Amino acid sequence: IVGGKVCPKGECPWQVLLLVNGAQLCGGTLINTIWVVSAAHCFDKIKNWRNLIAVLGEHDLSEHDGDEQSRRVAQVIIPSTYVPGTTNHDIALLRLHQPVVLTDHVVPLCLPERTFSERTLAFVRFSLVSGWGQLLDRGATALELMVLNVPRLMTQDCLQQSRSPNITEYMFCAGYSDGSKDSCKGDSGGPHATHYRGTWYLTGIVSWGQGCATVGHFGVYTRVSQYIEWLQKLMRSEPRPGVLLRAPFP
Amino acid sequence: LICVNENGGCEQYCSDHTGTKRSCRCHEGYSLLADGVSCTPTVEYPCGKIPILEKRNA
Ligand SMILES: CCOc1cc([C@@H](Nc2ccc3c(N)nccc3c2)C(=O)N2CCC[C@@H]2c2ccccc2)ccc1OC(C)C
Ligand SMILES: [Ca+2]
Ligand SMILES: [Cl-]
Ligand SMILES: [Cl-]
Ligand SMILES: [Cl-]
Repeated sequence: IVGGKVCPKGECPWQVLLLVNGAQLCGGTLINTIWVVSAAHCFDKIKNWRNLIAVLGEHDLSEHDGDEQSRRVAQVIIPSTYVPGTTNHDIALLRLHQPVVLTDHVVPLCLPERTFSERTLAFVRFSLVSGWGQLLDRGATALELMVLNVPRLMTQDCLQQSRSPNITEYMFCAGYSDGSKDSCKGDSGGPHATHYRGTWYLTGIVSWGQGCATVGHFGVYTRVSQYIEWLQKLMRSEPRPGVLLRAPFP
Repeated sequence: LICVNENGGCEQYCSDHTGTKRSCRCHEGYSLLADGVSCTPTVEYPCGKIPILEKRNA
């Protein structure tokens, strides 16, 4: 995250850190005690599906404070329409091997209904994006969880205000074209969270962009409203052997 | 009231029904108040609420 601030410990309680062999991979969002939403592209280069770990309640990567909860990732579910090394349909649903325990520091973000998200949340101007990604383009990643308030654009406006892949109906733009403020690659998979009347909801996933906080370019986020029924159906399904699952979309 | 305008007056989710009818609903871990619009938590850790801030106003 470029141009944000430290998320005070406990104020981003849905944030997930994904690790592979102890190394930071991506962010994600807790939506229930066993389910995490992240980005499909986080998984394009995974060799051993069995060393993926999700951490909840993380804040400062330099220390252990006893609020962290680590779980193995039992299932990574990606829509059939996602093609590795391309941008569209950039979403993954992760099943943890055992539930996390909800605490002051570990709380799910609400997965909204489709209609509510399309008719109401999509018009809330500002939303928060968070992660342990790069603090600067070509810079080090953050040790403390960072958060940034970003404004959402209508896609026609994003295209006009920008100066490369299509921005599809499964995506939306948010952020700033002046190079000051953005999410960046190490924030991939993390939440774009939208407040409405006292409650926060999942509206986007950190997905792609040009460089990092690059002048002339906004961040691109997966439009989670397109996937609500796909996610809900999968959350009612039994687990299957083998970590990766490709599931039909729609 | 129709759900496309002002969220139907609902705090959370809204369904249109045949007639000038609307029903609000709440996410799991919440229940709908007698106003027909407001949602109140039913569990300790409802989704989308920040415990350290909800207690900073409790
Ligand atoms: C769908 C993801 O597609 C892409 C993803 C990315 C990058 N993630 C982001 C996320 C948010 C960004 C933002 N808000 N502002 C600025 C830049 C941002 C970069 C990423 O994850 N990369 C790049 C280096 C390796 C790793 C990767 C990328 C892809 C796959 C695996 C790992 C960059 C280009 C991509 O597509 C091109 C075509 C624009
Ligand atoms: Ca820590
Ligand atoms: Cl099933
Ligand atoms: Cl496997
Ligand atoms: Cl309670």
